[PDB]
Amino acid sequence: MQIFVKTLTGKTITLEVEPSDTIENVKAKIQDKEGIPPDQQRLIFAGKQLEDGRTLSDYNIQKESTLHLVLRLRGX
Amino acid sequence: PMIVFVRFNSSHGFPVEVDSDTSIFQLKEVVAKRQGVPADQLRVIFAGKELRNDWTVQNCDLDQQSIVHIVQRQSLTRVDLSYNSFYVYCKGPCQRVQPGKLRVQCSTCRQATLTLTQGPSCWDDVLIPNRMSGECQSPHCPGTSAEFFFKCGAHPTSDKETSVALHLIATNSRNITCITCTDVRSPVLVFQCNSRHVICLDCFHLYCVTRLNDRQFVHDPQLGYSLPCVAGCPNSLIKELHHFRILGEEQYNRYQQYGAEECVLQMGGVLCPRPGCGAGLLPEPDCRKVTCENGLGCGFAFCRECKEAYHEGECS
Ligand SMILES: [Zn+2]
Ligand SMILES: [Zn+2]
Ligand SMILES: [Zn+2]
Ligand SMILES: [Zn+2]
Ligand SMILES: [Zn+2]
Ligand SMILES: [Zn+2]
Repeated sequence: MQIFVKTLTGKTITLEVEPSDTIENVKAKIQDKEGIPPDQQRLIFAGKQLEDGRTLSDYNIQKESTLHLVLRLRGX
Repeated sequence: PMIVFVRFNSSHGFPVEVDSDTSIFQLKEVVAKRQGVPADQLRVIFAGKELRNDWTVQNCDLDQQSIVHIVQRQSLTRVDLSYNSFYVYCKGPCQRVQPGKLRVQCSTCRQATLTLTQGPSCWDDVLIPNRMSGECQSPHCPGTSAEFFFKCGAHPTSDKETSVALHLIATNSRNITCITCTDVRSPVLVFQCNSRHVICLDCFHLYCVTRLNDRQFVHDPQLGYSLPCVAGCPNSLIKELHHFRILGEEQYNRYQQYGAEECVLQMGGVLCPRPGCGAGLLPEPDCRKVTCENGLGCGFAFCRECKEAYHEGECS
């Protein structure tokens, strides 16, 4: 299924996922598309920070729904 | 007459016209002729249960153009968790809250061939992963864990055409008055405060819209961005955030955006102040210099405290 990942600027990325995909898989897919290392990604759904061990189905995330992406700055 | 879709050992669903009084065995016969197999080796799986040859289509609560699984060698249609049905948010074609259907698949092969050992008796049984057990009747699957799912009931739905269950919403069969408008409507949302306060969907929508636009939603680190009972009762934040689908598409996306902004801020982060940006950033807590950094940020380096371009020394 298709989901969307958006930054708080509205910048949008589209991923092909399965409901059973883990949040860590989702971050690897984001790294595959945009080059952001997973350690810098924080994913949020409806204001809740998503945990690497959980799956999209664990958060009832539906086809065509949107996750929000914010960035951890390590440099102061 | 009516149509039943048959998935024959995971094959693509083909339609079978039946009558309300057609027996399951008769249905096994026609599928048998079509697949070239004997009827006595067929098993019909529907809504978590194997259907018996002497039952009729209407007796099995088979709706128009629903789906049965056929494999080789209490019904979820009648479950009441607490008419009093279940409700889902159907994202298309309805784009609204709709009465729903409770179904179940094998948690390992993701096919609707798992028969339940016992039926669910509460929302927790169907909302908590792996809570209920069964046997996947697929030939090569050793799946034993049930994965429940919900479908919109207002039109035929394919096997993977699922919708989120809005388990706080209930048919108002006993005419409970709405806590805010005092009118009787159906369905209603029941808050999980101690009083189980009841609110109609009209007032729930207005409650959500007015609180969202005023930045009065509540951020909770464990639950996300939510609202409590309209009466202010403690320990009543809505936990299944898809209930805010009642906002409608545009305001729901604004709700998700605001919630992510509030999440950043609660984690100690900052929103980039550059016009047209607003990116969420999580710098080190000790760090005054924040750079909105391959294609995600705007490049602005700013002082975390005054939000102007980064500067040495004290602000201003
Ligand atoms: Zn629908
Ligand atoms: Zn299975
Ligand atoms: Zn009302
Ligand atoms: Zn209350
Ligand atoms: Zn920026
Ligand atoms: Zn400054």
